[PDB]
Amino acid sequence: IDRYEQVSKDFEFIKI
Amino acid sequence: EDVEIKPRGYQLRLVDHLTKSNGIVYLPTGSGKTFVAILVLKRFSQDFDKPIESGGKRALFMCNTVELARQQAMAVRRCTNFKVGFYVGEQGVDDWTRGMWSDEIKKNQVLVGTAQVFLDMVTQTYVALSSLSVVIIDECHHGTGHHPFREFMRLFTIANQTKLPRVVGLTGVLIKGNEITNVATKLKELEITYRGNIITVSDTKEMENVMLYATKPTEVMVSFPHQEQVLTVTRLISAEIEKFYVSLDLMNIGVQPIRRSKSLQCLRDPSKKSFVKQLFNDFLYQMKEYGIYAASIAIISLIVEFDIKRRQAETLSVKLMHRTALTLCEKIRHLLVQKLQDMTYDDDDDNVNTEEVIMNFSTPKVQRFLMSLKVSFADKDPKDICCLVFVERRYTCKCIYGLLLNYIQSTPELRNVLTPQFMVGRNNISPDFESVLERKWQKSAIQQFRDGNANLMICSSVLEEGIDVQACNHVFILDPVKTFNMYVQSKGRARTTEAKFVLFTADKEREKTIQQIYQYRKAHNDIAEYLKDRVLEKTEPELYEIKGHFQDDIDPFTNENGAVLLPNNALAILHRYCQTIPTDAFGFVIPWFHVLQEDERDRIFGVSAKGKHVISINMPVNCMLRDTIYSDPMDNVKTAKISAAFKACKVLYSLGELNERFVPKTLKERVASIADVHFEHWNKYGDSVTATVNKADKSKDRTYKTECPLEFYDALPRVGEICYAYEIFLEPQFESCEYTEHMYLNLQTPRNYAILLRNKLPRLAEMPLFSNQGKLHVRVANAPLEVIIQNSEQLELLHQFHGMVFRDILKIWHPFFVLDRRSKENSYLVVPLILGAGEQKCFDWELMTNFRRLPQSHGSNVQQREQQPAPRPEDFEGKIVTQWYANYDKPMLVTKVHRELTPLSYMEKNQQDKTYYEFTMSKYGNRIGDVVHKDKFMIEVRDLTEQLTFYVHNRGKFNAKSKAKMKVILIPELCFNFNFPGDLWLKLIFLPSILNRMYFLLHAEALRKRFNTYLNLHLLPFNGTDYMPRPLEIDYSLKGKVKPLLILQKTVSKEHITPAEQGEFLAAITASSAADVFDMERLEILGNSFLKLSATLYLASKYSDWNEGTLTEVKSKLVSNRNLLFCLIDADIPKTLNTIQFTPRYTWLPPGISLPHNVLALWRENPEFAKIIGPHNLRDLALGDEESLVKGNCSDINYNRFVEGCRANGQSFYAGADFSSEVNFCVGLVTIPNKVIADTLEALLGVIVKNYGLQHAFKMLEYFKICRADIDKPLTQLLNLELGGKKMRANVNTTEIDGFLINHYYLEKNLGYTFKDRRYLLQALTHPSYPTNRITGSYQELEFIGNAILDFLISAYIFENNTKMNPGALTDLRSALVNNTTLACICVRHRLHFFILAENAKLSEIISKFVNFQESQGHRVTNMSTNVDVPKALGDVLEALIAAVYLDCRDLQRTWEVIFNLFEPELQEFTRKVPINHIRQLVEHKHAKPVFSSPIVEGETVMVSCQFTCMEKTIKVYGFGSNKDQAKLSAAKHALQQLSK
RNA sequence: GAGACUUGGGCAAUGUGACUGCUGAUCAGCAGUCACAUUGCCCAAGUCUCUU
RNA sequence: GAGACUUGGGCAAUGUGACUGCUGAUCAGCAGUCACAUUGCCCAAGUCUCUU
Ligand SMILES: Nc1ncnc2c1ncn2[C@@H]1O[C@H](COP(=O)(O)OP(=O)(O)O)[C@@H](O)[C@H]1O
Ligand SMILES: [Mg+2]
Ligand SMILES: [Mg+2]
Ligand SMILES: [Mg+2]
Repeated sequence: IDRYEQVSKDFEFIKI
Repeated sequence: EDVEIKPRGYQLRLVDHLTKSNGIVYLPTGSGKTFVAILVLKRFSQDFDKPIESGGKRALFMCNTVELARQQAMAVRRCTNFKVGFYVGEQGVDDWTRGMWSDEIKKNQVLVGTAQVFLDMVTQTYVALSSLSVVIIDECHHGTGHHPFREFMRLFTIANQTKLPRVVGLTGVLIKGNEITNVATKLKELEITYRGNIITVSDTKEMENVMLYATKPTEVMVSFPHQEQVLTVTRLISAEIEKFYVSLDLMNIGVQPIRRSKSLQCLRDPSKKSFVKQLFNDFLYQMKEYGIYAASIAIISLIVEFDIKRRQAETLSVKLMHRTALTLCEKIRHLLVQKLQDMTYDDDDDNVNTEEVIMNFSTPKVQRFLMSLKVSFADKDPKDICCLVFVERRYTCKCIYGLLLNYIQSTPELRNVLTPQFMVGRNNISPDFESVLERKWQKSAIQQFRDGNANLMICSSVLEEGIDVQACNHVFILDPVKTFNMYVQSKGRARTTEAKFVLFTADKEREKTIQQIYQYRKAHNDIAEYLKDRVLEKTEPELYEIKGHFQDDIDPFTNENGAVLLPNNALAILHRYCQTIPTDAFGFVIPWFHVLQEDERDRIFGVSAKGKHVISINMPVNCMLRDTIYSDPMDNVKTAKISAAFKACKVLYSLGELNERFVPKTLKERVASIADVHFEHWNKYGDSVTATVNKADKSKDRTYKTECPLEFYDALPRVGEICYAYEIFLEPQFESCEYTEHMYLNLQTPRNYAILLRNKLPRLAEMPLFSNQGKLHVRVANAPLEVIIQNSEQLELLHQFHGMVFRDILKIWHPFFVLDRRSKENSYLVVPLILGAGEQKCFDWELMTNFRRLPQSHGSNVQQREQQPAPRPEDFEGKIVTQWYANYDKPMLVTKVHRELTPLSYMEKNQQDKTYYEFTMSKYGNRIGDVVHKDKFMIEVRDLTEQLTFYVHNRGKFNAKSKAKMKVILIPELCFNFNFPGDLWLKLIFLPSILNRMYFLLHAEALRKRFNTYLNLHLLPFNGTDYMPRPLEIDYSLKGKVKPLLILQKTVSKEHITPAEQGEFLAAITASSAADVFDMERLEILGNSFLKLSATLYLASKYSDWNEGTLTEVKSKLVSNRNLLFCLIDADIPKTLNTIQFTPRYTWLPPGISLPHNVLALWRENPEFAKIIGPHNLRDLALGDEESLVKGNCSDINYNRFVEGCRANGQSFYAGADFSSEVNFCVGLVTIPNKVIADTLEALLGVIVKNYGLQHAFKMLEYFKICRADIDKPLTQLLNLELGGKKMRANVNTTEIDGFLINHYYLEKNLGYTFKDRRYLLQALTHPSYPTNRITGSYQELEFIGNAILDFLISAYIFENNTKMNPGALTDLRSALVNNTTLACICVRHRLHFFILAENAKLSEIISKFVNFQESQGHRVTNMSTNVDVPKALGDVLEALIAAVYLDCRDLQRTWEVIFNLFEPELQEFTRKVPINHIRQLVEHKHAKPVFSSPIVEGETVMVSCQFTCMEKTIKVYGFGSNKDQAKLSAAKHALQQLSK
């Protein structure tokens, strides 16, 4: 693997 | 604190229910349960101040951790009126006694401390359990299993089951663990533990207003991908890491103790090998989990911690492995940064580049963490941010912190707002990254967070429980939640309103995470269901519950006084007791545990214990019992182990080894190992090792008697013996001038006075005698003239002549004296000798047959003078005359005869144009009618001196006596004439000064013979010897290669032993008070220096298994003046010392004359009249001439007089008056102080060492029973006295030396002494702080002996090379030359600071700044700018290194050569002005007196201010420094510079 | 050659002050090495009852 | 897999004890020596008595 896989900036602080 | 302490809506009924019975409260954190505990204390505050023995009580506050102990201590101090005891281990509690505990209980009405401290307090029964009114239990959810809470609670059953203390349980979370299913099965465990019901607030809804202080935060969660993708470099480094793991498994470190698994399964690697494996495992775990950029800081952490471990390593084997590990971690860092730099080619915006590389190389989870933080804060105000972040591991915390600083710095939006921090549990990791361990930050991170300095807090599980923190506004749980209690308390750390709880979870593990969280929610909702559904009933009668709960384990043991041993506590006490044994080189101080094999169980206990494990306990090789003890059959290995430990404890106590406290016993004394063999002779004098005197000058001045010399006892001649006559020669030294005509001519005359002896006399050297005209040299005849008393009447006439000589010609007499012929103490005769047949001189019987009664001067009338025949001119030449008309009876010496002069004489300077006849008629014509014989004869006369003690050197000056003196002429018939010749009179004046040197010269000869006989010197120069005359002690104030030392040159050779001159011994005899031209004080210093060196070397050789502290504290008493006094008293020397000033007129008893014998008897044999008779009574014994010159005793009237003298003293104000001061010389007593006697002891030592060398001196020191001989071999030379061991020598072979000696030849290039054994050098350069001290030692033992070596060498050199310097400057010069600062300058000049091995914070730079100061100042010896601290180590390094040089060859000449090569400039610079201490110099000023203020602790430095009246101005100056003794010198340094005006 | 006498100078024996070279005890602060004890946790393996 | 239980590696937290190291302050002991206030001894300069 040359480099990590970037993650999406947006998400949600979903209630648990 | 405040009056707003009114209770909440629940605590009143809470404490009301607590009063009825034991209770446990379950309320969430931040609800003031500590306050309701204080309220309980208030309710139970009835009987506190009363003592326990009178029925009083107290309380006990149980704790969990020392930090929480301090927190609760502050909480109870702020709002209570009682006294609280803060009890924590590792201080006090393990050293306190029952008295201290009881006294603290008397004052302290309540106590706080950790669990085990109270366990030891109660089980050992310092105080009875019933003495506590209530017991307060914090974190009661821990009260299960083998935790100390349960162990303490166990004591209640075995104790008195009446009037028990109350127990209260407090916990934010009731259950610890994951067995949350059927929580009713868990609650009742803690319920029966304290046998009290659980209670919770019923009105939760109404008190949720107060619960708003602990508001439930919102619960959100962040889901991140967990894709299994890893980079290439990780696989590159993993193979090398496992290669290093193998290589470490192949390391060759020294032996290590037994280490294996918990259940005693297969062996485990030693700690020093497995610690690095554990560290690398955790590093790899972090690298895999959090990302490459995380490892980029983790690797720096590994570097900085491996450097610490390398610095702290003792054995050299560990250092190589740690250096290899450090190089490996350096490679890892290099490759990580290589990856970083291979990336980041996209952009040149360094801030944006750093932020983007952090975003990229971060794992998706940490990326989500970063941007969740970014969106949560978004550049809000710093005060709005206050939160806790919880991760799992400590190195995780450190690495997360290290990456967060860089992330924050890479973002301007968070740069000014975020201030992260981290702290962890007990495994205290260094809170720094880029520096070695040198930090001292007293304020812990919790205090920093409480101050508001930090806003974001990273922490491990350390902060989950107990510690009280501000109600933080956020909670981010980076690592997965795994336990119920931790989740409950972490959600309780967002105590404030509007708080946010953020949990980071994996995408592929999100479903199980939400399932687990839901299960935790159900459990937390169901915890209160047991109490809500509980049937309303008490918790009391079920004692069987408690009995079954605690009887499951192993039963305890108890004995008298209530001391109870906890079986679960047996391992700790066994390990502590077995750790007190004297270990071998690698002896093991722990019991060895070995589980028996399968079929050995029946071998010991039978087939009944097939499944029940049995283990043996093996005692150490030095235990009280060398056997082994086996465990009872138990169902598991751990219970078997604890049972074996308990049985071992029981047997050890039943054998009496362990005391009632069960603590291991101690040691009493060590110094008394030698205090019995060295100081045993004090007891017969009333003294002991532990006895000292400090009052009334007791044991400081002691009354002693004197004995006549061995050659004067029984010396009185008798009839029919060969008597020996020694004539006296008086050689004039002064030139023959007009003033010195008579004292020269009449002193060179053949006529002399001699001494008749029945004994022999040695050859006595010439001594000087100072009279008014000058100095006289006196020598005694070597060969006596043999004469025989051929008639009793001849002896009687000689003795009468002696008596009348002393009675009249010198007037040295007293009324109560009696002519002595019976007593033999200093009894002899003096007799003139004249030419009778040839050159040999016989008795001048003409004198003795005439001068039985001296011619009594009387007045002559004109009728008598008319009948008186005309005197011839020869009748007065050389005769003695005196004037009878005058009232003066003083004798007058005839100087010049007048054959050519008439009474009508010529002119004179005063009576110009006057004759002597006219002058005498005018002056004394009242008592002369007329001169009937008025023709052809007058006399020219000169008077003679009256002084007798002709000892003072300068009395004979003539500079101002050179002036004109009158010429005196008398008329003969008016002056009475004596037939005695003034020729003999002039010599007979000097007699008492001759006798009081003959006395002590004979004493000195006796001592010289004794000290030449004991040391078996009977060689050629000691029987046919000729004694050099008396020397003058001028310093008595009465007006490149090396030169080898003369003090030691007479140790390896015998030709250089100079014969011990009798003058040296006589100097050693005479004290200062006698005031002669010679004294003992100069030899004093050398003698004391040799005594110090010998004592230190002897002790350091006999006791090579002792520390220098004990050596010093024993050689103190060995060399103390109290020891020397008693030693020399045992030597019975004091009978031969010269102290008194020789007052002849009053105290010097005549030899052949003494007071009456009956007086001696009844005044010396009677204790009741010992010192009651005073001199006033004695002087009244004016006995008759026949009663004092023939009869020899007192008459009846005189008898009554001197027997009532004491009674009259007892009936007058003379009662109680001292009659011993110079009025007890009749019995020969003398009062001498201790300082004199001790000084003569080492003065004899100095004489012996000077004339006979070091070896003979040390051999003689054996004679004084100070240096006790060894039984195996009596004693050896001062050199070759084999000393050394495990503290004077390095305990490593030659291979390990170079690893501690990086450079040796460079030290050699200056020192000049090629060491043949570098172990001494290494031990000399090893500082105590250096890690090897625990196994090899420190340079302390070497500095102790090098101190004495340098001291004595310098003292001897300054003694021998400077012959006319008093000790006032000798000690000053040596102290200046042995001062620590100049030693430091010597060290830095020769550059020994390079090789010195030490590891300490301040020592690291003190040496560098001092050497920089010296180099800037050009190596200027201070004997100074900005009060720079002197590195006192360097001087101690030289002190130890000189000894190291000495021991390598055991020769002192080589050491002196090296020392001279070292000190050559210093011994040429100091001799000029001998610089003194600057404080001393300031106090030396006449009126500019100093006064120094108190020490000031205003900061890390200290200072003192001084005042001096310079130019009569009340000036004030101040100085700063590290210590008071440093500023004081610098304060004086500024002040003395101020005197430069 | 002595005495009386004054001023000053110098030396030795008691009470205070202070320096040098060894040290010890106590208190406080900081720091290191090592052993052992308790709670809870996941991971891997194994035994038995037990569901399949 | 559940339950009972064991073993091994690992994690977090808590605590006891031993050992020595560094620093600052306080107290006291040992040896050498010096400066300021008390008696005795010897001198410098000068006065008087006594002795020609
Ligand atoms: N009745 C009260 N009177 C005074 N102060 C209170 C009262 N109740 C709570 N407090 C304060 O609220 C804070 C609660 O924190 P803490 O005592 O740690 O809670 P808990 O004791 O429940 O763990 C304490 O600092 C306490 O001073
Ligand atoms: Mg709290
Ligand atoms: Mg002395
Ligand atoms: Mg020293």
